[PDB]
Amino acid sequence: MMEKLKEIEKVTKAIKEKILNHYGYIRVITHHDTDGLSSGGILAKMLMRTNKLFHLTVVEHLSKEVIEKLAKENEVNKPLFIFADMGSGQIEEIIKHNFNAIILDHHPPVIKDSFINENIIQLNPHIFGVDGSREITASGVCYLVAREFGYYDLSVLAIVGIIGDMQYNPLLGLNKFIVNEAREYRYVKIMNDIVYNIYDVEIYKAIAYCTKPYIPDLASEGKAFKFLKDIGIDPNKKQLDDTDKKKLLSAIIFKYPKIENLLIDRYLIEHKVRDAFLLSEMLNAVGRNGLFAVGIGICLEDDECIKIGNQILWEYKKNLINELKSVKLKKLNNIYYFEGKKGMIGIIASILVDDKPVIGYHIEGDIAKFSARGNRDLVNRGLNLSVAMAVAKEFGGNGGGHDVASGAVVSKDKVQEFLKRVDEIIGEQ
Ligand SMILES: [Mn+2]
Ligand SMILES: [Mn+2]
Repeated sequence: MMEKLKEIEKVTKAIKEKILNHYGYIRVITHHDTDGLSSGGILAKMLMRTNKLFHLTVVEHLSKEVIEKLAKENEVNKPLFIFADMGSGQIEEIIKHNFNAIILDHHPPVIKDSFINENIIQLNPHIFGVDGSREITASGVCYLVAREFGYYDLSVLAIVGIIGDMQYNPLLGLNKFIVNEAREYRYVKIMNDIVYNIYDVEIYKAIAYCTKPYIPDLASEGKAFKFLKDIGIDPNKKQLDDTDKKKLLSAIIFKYPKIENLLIDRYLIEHKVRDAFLLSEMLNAVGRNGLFAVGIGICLEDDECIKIGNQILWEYKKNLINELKSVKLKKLNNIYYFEGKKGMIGIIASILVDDKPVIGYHIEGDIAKFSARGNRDLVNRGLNLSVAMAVAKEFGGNGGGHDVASGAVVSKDKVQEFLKRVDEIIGEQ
């Protein structure tokens, strides 16, 4: 059990008092990812209810350049700064420039102290042994502050961040605590359901652009429409009922045998976007596109911001199916590999995993960047991609971490030799 929360609650009561007693400008810096926008929304709602006007800025990276610019505004009547999914790692520069500052972070800390001089407070649950890799997100840290004011309804946005940062399989620690609070206070219903019911669009559209999972023989409106018609589902239906689910699963198992991946615990939230999965996806797509303020408007439930969000999400999903259909996969005994576009190799690699591991790579300058990916059924059968990718050391290179995700870097001239060798090291099956 978590007496770690009692230790958390000491810092939250202080953050509350620091906000309640601050009568000047308040300045909120947050990130463009789902965890950042969610954090933005929770913070926005918390501060409006506490009668604080504030200026919200969304930032890609919190670099030295950006701290300096933020700092040039700290001479002119110094605002309280609230850093969201960031600040713990750049704290030395924040202390230097003498910001009146609150850091709400879950990235690994540089200073394992909550109270850093008068007028800096860092809430980073690593300091209490939580783990921002698996048990808490920024949305969640921001929610832990919101609770001190009695704003349990902001838990809905906390859950969006949990899904954003991929900390919902499995749901551990504080994240588990937050979801249970949201359920206790009636702001989320959790129910097992087929993945296609997340999108509240026509089922054939839900199936065609779905990448969780990506079933390639169904990845176009035509094929998905044919497939649904041939087994008696109204393809323009927006929710599959229990009878439809059976007909769908019964038939799809021939094209996609791992039925269990089509069934998901759905978070149904008290938010105009009724599905936390859908909201997470929407927020990520407006963030990818630099529509940060629209992002904040989706969190605040603006009808037009949501219409924009829906349009951008479905554009994003079409482009992603187009990029997947264009990958030239190459078989190699134990492994598929592909050459791909800078920034895309990892996300593509994880979507293309069925039976065997998948290594994507980009050739930039003198160097080849690999991203190797697998699944739980692959680690259970003996797979660790960390040891596989480490074989880069044999080619003058370096090789990455984790049993499913891992990367590597090798000279462009040694690609075919490296992949050959990573393939052999998957004798561990
Ligand atoms: Mn994050
Ligand atoms: Mn982030």
